[PDB]
Amino acid sequence: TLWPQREALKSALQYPALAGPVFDALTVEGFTHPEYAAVRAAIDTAGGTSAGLSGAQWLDMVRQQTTSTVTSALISELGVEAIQVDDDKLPRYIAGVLARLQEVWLGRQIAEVKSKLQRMSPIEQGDEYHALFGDLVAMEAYRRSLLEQASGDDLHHHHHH
Amino acid sequence: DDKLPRYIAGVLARLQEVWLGRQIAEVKSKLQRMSPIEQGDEYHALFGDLVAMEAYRRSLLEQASGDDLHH
Repeated sequence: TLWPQREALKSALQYPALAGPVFDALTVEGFTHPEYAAVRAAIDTAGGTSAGLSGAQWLDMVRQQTTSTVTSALISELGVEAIQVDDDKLPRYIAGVLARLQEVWLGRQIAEVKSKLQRMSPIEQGDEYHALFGDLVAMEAYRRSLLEQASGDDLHHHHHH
Repeated sequence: DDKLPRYIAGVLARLQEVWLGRQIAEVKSKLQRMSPIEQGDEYHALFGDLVAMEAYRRSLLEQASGDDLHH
Protein backbone atom coordinates (compact mmCIF):
# COMPACT_ATOMS: atom_id res chain seq x y z
CA THR A 1 0.00 0.00 0.00
CA LEU A 2 2.87 2.38 -0.38
CA TRP A 3 1.30 4.40 -3.22
CA PRO A 4 -2.06 4.85 -1.41
CA GLN A 5 -0.22 5.67 1.85
CA ARG A 6 1.46 8.62 0.12
CA GLU A 7 -1.77 9.70 -1.58
CA ALA A 8 -3.68 9.42 1.72
CA LEU A 9 -1.20 11.76 3.42
CA LYS A 10 -1.35 14.26 0.56
CA SER A 11 -5.15 14.10 0.77
CA ALA A 12 -5.17 14.78 4.52
CA LEU A 13 -2.73 17.65 4.12
CA GLN A 14 -4.35 19.34 1.11
CA TYR A 15 -8.03 18.35 1.45
CA PRO A 16 -8.58 17.48 5.09
CA ALA A 17 -12.39 18.04 4.81
CA LEU A 18 -12.59 15.46 2.01
CA ALA A 19 -10.14 13.08 3.73
CA GLY A 20 -12.49 13.33 6.73
CA PRO A 21 -13.20 10.85 9.52
CA VAL A 22 -12.14 7.85 7.47
CA PHE A 23 -8.68 9.29 7.24
CA ASP A 24 -8.76 10.00 10.95
CA ALA A 25 -9.85 6.38 11.58
CA LEU A 26 -6.77 4.98 9.71
CA THR A 27 -4.21 3.67 12.13
CA VAL A 28 -0.58 4.68 12.21
CA GLU A 29 0.45 1.04 12.10
CA GLY A 30 -1.16 0.72 8.71
CA PHE A 31 1.32 3.21 7.38
CA THR A 32 4.00 0.60 6.83
CA HIS A 33 6.51 3.02 5.47
CA PRO A 34 8.18 4.55 8.52
CA GLU A 35 8.44 8.17 7.25
CA TYR A 36 4.78 8.00 6.26
CA ALA A 37 3.82 6.70 9.70
CA ALA A 38 5.63 9.70 11.17
CA VAL A 39 3.62 12.10 9.01
CA ARG A 40 0.38 10.24 9.91
CA ALA A 41 1.22 10.61 13.61
CA ALA A 42 1.95 14.34 13.28
CA ILE A 43 -1.41 14.82 11.58
CA ASP A 44 -3.15 12.90 14.43
CA THR A 45 -1.36 15.02 17.01
CA ALA A 46 -2.21 18.26 15.18
CA GLY A 47 -5.89 17.29 15.71
CA GLY A 48 -6.69 15.30 12.55
CA THR A 49 -9.02 16.48 9.81
CA SER A 50 -11.58 17.40 12.49
CA ALA A 51 -9.38 20.30 13.63
CA GLY A 52 -11.06 22.10 10.74
CA LEU A 53 -7.79 23.74 9.68
CA SER A 54 -6.64 23.92 6.06
CA GLY A 55 -4.09 25.54 3.78
CA ALA A 56 -0.79 26.99 5.07
CA GLN A 57 -2.16 27.18 8.63
CA TRP A 58 -2.85 23.43 8.60
CA LEU A 59 0.52 22.59 7.19
CA ASP A 60 2.28 24.69 9.78
CA MET A 61 0.29 23.03 12.53
CA VAL A 62 1.32 19.62 11.35
CA ARG A 63 4.96 20.58 10.97
CA GLN A 64 4.83 21.91 14.55
CA GLN A 65 4.25 18.38 15.79
CA THR A 66 7.63 17.11 14.54
CA THR A 67 11.21 17.84 15.45
CA SER A 68 12.57 15.71 12.59
CA THR A 69 14.02 17.74 9.73
CA VAL A 70 13.17 14.76 7.45
CA THR A 71 9.55 14.48 8.60
CA SER A 72 9.17 18.24 8.52
CA ALA A 73 10.45 18.42 4.89
CA LEU A 74 8.21 15.54 3.89
CA ILE A 75 5.13 17.28 5.34
CA SER A 76 6.01 20.32 3.20
CA GLU A 77 6.59 18.13 0.16
CA LEU A 78 3.37 16.17 0.52
CA GLY A 79 1.50 19.42 1.34
CA VAL A 80 2.14 20.79 -2.16
CA GLU A 81 2.68 17.75 -4.36
CA ALA A 82 -0.03 17.47 -7.02
CA ILE A 83 -2.76 14.82 -6.58
CA GLN A 84 -2.99 13.91 -10.24
CA VAL A 85 -6.74 13.50 -10.70
CA ASP A 86 -9.53 15.64 -12.17
CA ASP A 87 -11.06 18.03 -9.64
CA ASP A 88 -14.54 16.60 -10.11
CA LYS A 89 -13.21 13.10 -9.36
CA LEU A 90 -11.15 14.15 -6.31
CA PRO A 91 -13.69 13.23 -3.60
CA ARG A 92 -14.07 9.69 -4.91
CA TYR A 93 -10.32 9.43 -5.57
CA ILE A 94 -9.58 10.33 -1.94
CA ALA A 95 -12.19 7.91 -0.62
CA GLY A 96 -10.71 5.27 -2.89
CA VAL A 97 -7.13 5.55 -1.68
CA LEU A 98 -8.33 5.58 1.99
CA ALA A 99 -10.45 2.47 1.26
CA ARG A 100 -7.34 0.67 0.01
CA LEU A 101 -5.68 1.20 3.32
CA GLN A 102 -8.76 0.40 5.35
CA GLU A 103 -9.34 -2.73 3.51
CA VAL A 104 -6.01 -4.13 4.21
CA TRP A 105 -6.35 -3.31 7.90
CA LEU A 106 -9.85 -4.77 8.11
CA GLY A 107 -8.44 -7.92 6.42
CA ARG A 108 -6.10 -8.41 9.36
CA GLN A 109 -8.84 -7.88 11.96
CA ILE A 110 -11.14 -10.25 10.02
CA ALA A 111 -8.50 -12.98 9.92
CA GLU A 112 -7.94 -12.62 13.67
CA VAL A 113 -11.65 -12.86 14.52
CA LYS A 114 -12.09 -15.88 12.22
CA SER A 115 -9.17 -17.63 13.91
CA LYS A 116 -10.83 -17.11 17.30
CA LEU A 117 -14.21 -18.33 16.02
CA GLN A 118 -12.69 -21.52 14.50
CA ARG A 119 -11.71 -22.45 18.10
CA MET A 120 -15.25 -21.99 19.38
CA SER A 121 -18.60 -23.72 18.92
CA PRO A 122 -21.77 -21.85 18.10
CA ILE A 123 -23.57 -24.27 20.42
CA GLU A 124 -21.29 -24.40 23.47
CA GLN A 125 -20.21 -20.83 23.26
CA GLY A 126 -23.65 -19.45 22.63
CA ASP A 127 -23.86 -15.77 23.31
CA GLU A 128 -20.18 -15.17 23.10
CA TYR A 129 -20.18 -16.76 19.64
CA HIS A 130 -23.06 -14.52 18.60
CA ALA A 131 -21.20 -11.47 19.79
CA LEU A 132 -17.97 -12.25 18.03
CA PHE A 133 -19.69 -13.43 14.87
CA GLY A 134 -21.66 -10.16 14.82
CA ASP A 135 -18.31 -8.33 14.95
CA LEU A 136 -17.16 -10.44 11.97
CA VAL A 137 -20.33 -9.71 9.97
CA ALA A 138 -19.85 -6.01 10.46
CA MET A 139 -16.27 -6.05 9.20
CA GLU A 140 -16.82 -8.44 6.41
CA ALA A 141 -19.81 -6.43 5.15
CA TYR A 142 -17.82 -3.17 5.37
CA ARG A 143 -14.83 -4.75 3.65
CA ARG A 144 -17.03 -5.77 0.78
CA SER A 145 -18.36 -2.22 0.57
CA LEU A 146 -14.83 -0.77 0.53
CA LEU A 147 -13.80 -3.06 -2.26
CA GLU A 148 -16.41 -1.20 -4.28
CA GLN A 149 -15.40 2.25 -2.97
CA ALA A 150 -11.69 1.60 -3.61
CA SER A 151 -12.60 2.06 -7.25
CA GLY A 152 -12.31 5.89 -7.00
CA ASP A 153 -8.53 5.55 -7.09
CA ASP A 154 -8.71 4.17 -10.61
CA LEU A 155 -9.27 7.73 -11.77
CA HIS A 156 -5.56 8.58 -11.34
CA HIS A 157 -4.20 10.44 -14.39
CA HIS A 158 -1.59 7.73 -14.97
CA HIS A 159 -4.08 4.84 -14.80
CA HIS A 160 -5.87 3.83 -17.98
CA HIS A 161 -8.73 1.34 -18.09
CA ASP B 1 33.98 21.40 -3.20
CA ASP B 2 35.56 23.91 -0.89
CA LYS B 3 38.95 23.31 -2.49
CA LEU B 4 37.67 24.79 -5.73
CA PRO B 5 37.33 28.38 -6.74
CA ARG B 6 33.68 29.39 -6.69
CA TYR B 7 33.35 29.78 -10.45
CA ILE B 8 34.44 26.16 -10.95
CA ALA B 9 32.24 24.84 -8.15
CA GLY B 10 29.43 26.87 -9.79
CA VAL B 11 29.89 25.52 -13.32
CA LEU B 12 29.82 22.01 -11.91
CA ALA B 13 26.50 22.77 -10.19
CA ARG B 14 25.20 24.23 -13.47
CA LEU B 15 26.31 21.06 -15.37
CA GLN B 16 24.57 18.89 -12.86
CA GLU B 17 21.33 20.88 -12.90
CA VAL B 18 21.08 20.82 -16.64
CA TRP B 19 21.73 17.09 -16.84
CA LEU B 20 19.40 16.31 -13.96
CA GLY B 21 16.58 18.37 -15.51
CA ARG B 22 16.85 16.15 -18.55
CA GLN B 23 16.94 12.98 -16.43
CA ILE B 24 13.94 14.23 -14.45
CA ALA B 25 12.10 14.57 -17.78
CA GLU B 26 13.17 11.01 -18.69
CA VAL B 27 11.86 9.66 -15.36
CA LYS B 28 8.58 11.59 -15.55
CA SER B 29 8.09 10.15 -19.04
CA LYS B 30 8.63 6.64 -17.70
CA LEU B 31 6.10 7.24 -14.91
CA GLN B 32 3.56 8.48 -17.50
CA ARG B 33 3.82 5.00 -19.11
CA MET B 34 3.09 3.16 -15.80
CA SER B 35 -0.12 2.76 -13.85
CA PRO B 36 0.05 3.37 -10.12
CA ILE B 37 -2.89 0.99 -9.76
CA GLU B 38 -1.41 -1.93 -11.60
CA GLN B 39 2.16 -1.26 -10.62
CA GLY B 40 1.74 0.77 -7.40
CA ASP B 41 4.95 -0.39 -5.74
CA GLU B 42 7.16 0.14 -8.80
CA TYR B 43 5.48 3.43 -9.54
CA HIS B 44 5.88 4.60 -5.93
CA ALA B 45 9.54 3.60 -5.89
CA LEU B 46 10.38 5.42 -9.09
CA PHE B 47 8.27 8.44 -8.08
CA GLY B 48 10.19 8.65 -4.81
CA ASP B 49 13.47 8.97 -6.69
CA LEU B 50 11.96 11.50 -9.15
CA VAL B 51 11.01 13.67 -6.15
CA ALA B 52 14.49 13.31 -4.60
CA MET B 53 16.06 14.39 -7.88
CA GLU B 54 13.80 17.37 -8.12
CA ALA B 55 14.70 18.47 -4.60
CA TYR B 56 18.44 18.03 -5.30
CA ARG B 57 18.08 19.94 -8.58
CA ARG B 58 16.52 22.86 -6.75
CA SER B 59 19.43 22.82 -4.32
CA LEU B 60 21.97 22.77 -7.19
CA LEU B 61 20.17 25.70 -8.84
CA GLU B 62 20.67 27.65 -5.59
CA GLN B 63 24.34 26.63 -5.30
CA ALA B 64 25.10 27.56 -8.95
CA SER B 65 23.40 30.95 -8.48
CA GLY B 66 25.35 31.58 -5.27
CA ASP B 67 28.72 30.46 -6.57
CA ASP B 68 28.44 32.17 -9.94
CA LEU B 69 27.34 35.44 -8.36
CA HIS B 70 24.02 35.58 -10.14
CA HIS B 71 21.88 38.71 -9.57
